Amino acid sequence: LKCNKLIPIAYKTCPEGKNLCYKMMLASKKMVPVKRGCINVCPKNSALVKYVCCSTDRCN
Amino acid sequence: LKCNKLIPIAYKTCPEGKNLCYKMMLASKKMVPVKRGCINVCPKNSALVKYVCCSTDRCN
Repeated sequence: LKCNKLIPIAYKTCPEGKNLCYKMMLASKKMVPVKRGCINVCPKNSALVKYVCCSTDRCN
Repeated sequence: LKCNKLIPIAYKTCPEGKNLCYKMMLASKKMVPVKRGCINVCPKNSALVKYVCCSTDRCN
């Protein structure tokens, strides 16, 4: 699918096995995103590094 | 992991192998939750049914 990059005015198309989109935010205040892309599996949240996944074109 | 239920005033703890929280919504106009729970993997999005996964207590 199509997934947004850090500055989401741009997006990438995903390699096979990259069936998911995701956000990577730092708890440091309020979820400032620090990574955005295509993922295979939705990553588990750390105390400060949060992941939020979706499967629709440029949703992240 | 603690995940919210359909009516979010409630939440449930998840079994093992069920490491992420998720919201299941209908695309039919406003984005409306039809399911909420604990899950294995983040489910891929259908035309009409989207899913957003997270992993922090009661993030769904």
